[PDB]
Amino acid sequence: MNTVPFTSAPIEVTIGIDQYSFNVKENQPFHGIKDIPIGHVHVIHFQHADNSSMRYGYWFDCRMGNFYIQYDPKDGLYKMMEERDGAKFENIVHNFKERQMMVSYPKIDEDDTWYNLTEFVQMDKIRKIVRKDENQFSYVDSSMTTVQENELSDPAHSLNYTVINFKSREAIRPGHEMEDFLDKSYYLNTVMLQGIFKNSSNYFGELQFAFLNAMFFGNYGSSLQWHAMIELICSSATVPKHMLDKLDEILYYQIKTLPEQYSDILLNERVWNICLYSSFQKNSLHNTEKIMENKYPELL
Amino acid sequence: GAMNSSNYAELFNNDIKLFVDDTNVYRVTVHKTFEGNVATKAINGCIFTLNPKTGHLFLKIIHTSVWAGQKRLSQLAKWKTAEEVSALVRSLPKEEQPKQIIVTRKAMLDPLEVHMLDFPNIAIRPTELRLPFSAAMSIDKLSDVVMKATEPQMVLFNIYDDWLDRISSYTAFSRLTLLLRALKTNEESAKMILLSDPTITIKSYHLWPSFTDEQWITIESQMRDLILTEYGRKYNV
Ligand SMILES: O=C(Cn1cccn1)Nc1ccc(Cl)c(Cl)c1
Repeated sequence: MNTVPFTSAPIEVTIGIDQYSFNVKENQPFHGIKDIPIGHVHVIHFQHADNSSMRYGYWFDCRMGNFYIQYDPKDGLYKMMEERDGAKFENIVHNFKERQMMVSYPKIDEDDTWYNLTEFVQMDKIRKIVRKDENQFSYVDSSMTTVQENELSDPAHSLNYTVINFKSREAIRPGHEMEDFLDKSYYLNTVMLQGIFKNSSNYFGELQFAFLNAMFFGNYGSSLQWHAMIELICSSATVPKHMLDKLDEILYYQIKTLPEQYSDILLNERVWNICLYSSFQKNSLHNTEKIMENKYPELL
Repeated sequence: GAMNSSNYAELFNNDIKLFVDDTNVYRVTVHKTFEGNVATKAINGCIFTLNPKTGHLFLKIIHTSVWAGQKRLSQLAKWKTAEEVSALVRSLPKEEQPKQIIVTRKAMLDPLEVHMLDFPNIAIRPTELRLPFSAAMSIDKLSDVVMKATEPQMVLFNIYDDWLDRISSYTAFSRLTLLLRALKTNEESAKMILLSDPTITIKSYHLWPSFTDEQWITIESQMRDLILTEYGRKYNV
């Protein structure tokens, strides 16, 4: 079990750690989060009490180094940094754990939610979507746009998700125009899976990371990306059976975890009705259709 | 974007454009089978592609053989249309290719857009106008060449005959759409209006009668009377 210590909490802020969150008051004696499960990526995020504008946060994996948070009063945000002196880190963390100044990552033992939301998400791949190579962690916020969004404006601060466009030369073989637009199997299997992602585990990882950025930061382009990657599978007549079963499980936990009050903005009516009721895979997502109909029947 | 009453004169500027109408591509007769079930029999069709500025009509005839062994023919008809429009543009020299293609039905937008991905600078637009191009098969010489075809075939016409020698393209298009609107609302009356007498003949190289200016005014008035009438007959007013 690992720890993200905090130099201090100088501004009132709601801190999130994965799907958990807690309020910290202005200059409260808060010095970080302990008992973080090793083996998963994590995200630590922030919403200032004063400015609900700009949720932001940091994807990280505690196996890749000792990370702490320090408020920067110039830039005005809580910043993730790496302590490279490992003894200074153990000493500082032990000092605070003894003074009981840390919140414990509150995982219930029965609870596999975070695992199920991040099964295929890997840090190395997150770092390629969020390009900032001097750091082992990755910053994301509400306002960041995607590579595809910048094509339709600062390239350093973008989300480089894989570009998916159903009306593109990449998606449509000359002479198979009708075939490939109504059945996207060519584009999913040859172009994306075989060509770009190499395997379905990388495809799923990008889709899970897209969803998590949409949910935690209200990042619009991430939501677009999530929906697109679902639609591409649902609109392929030919999808490996293991991918369909795995997708059903993925979506199921995403829909389970989504805040009930955010469904109106995070869920695309058209994509979901199409996927569940019209597409080739309308009968292949039993768990996802069942929770969608029982929780968000309004959308359908 | 879409084309409507407000941007109507754009049709007659100097940017090459084509209307495409697919309403006569997939045509059937519905009949009873010996077992008392219903079956369709396809008949020849056509794509109505029209330059509204010059009157050039590229009438791509759709032979029934193209439906043989195919499923979901109404969907396929839309993609066949787009495939034939795309082949048409590629056959034209660059300076003759349209800068816009306007589709008369919105269901053609995706099939055409996908078939024209090679032409990013050709704008595919819908329209809000209720244009009467479906009535093109009420034009005898067009009906005739579609029904007589024994293979796929493209035939080129000028649907304005020689009108542009005397009137503008805006007026020629107004005449054309009044005539077609009439033919669609009451084909028999419309056809009676045009040719019951023979001292105003259709030249061998034309589609419509050789009316004088003064006869076109009378004709045009008779078609409006017809259209307003059928519209009362239809709503009783
Ligand atoms: O890094 C600093 C300040 N600093 C060290 C060297 C130069 N400046 N403080 C610090 C270090 C590590 C951790 Cl884990 C925490 Cl919570 C606080």
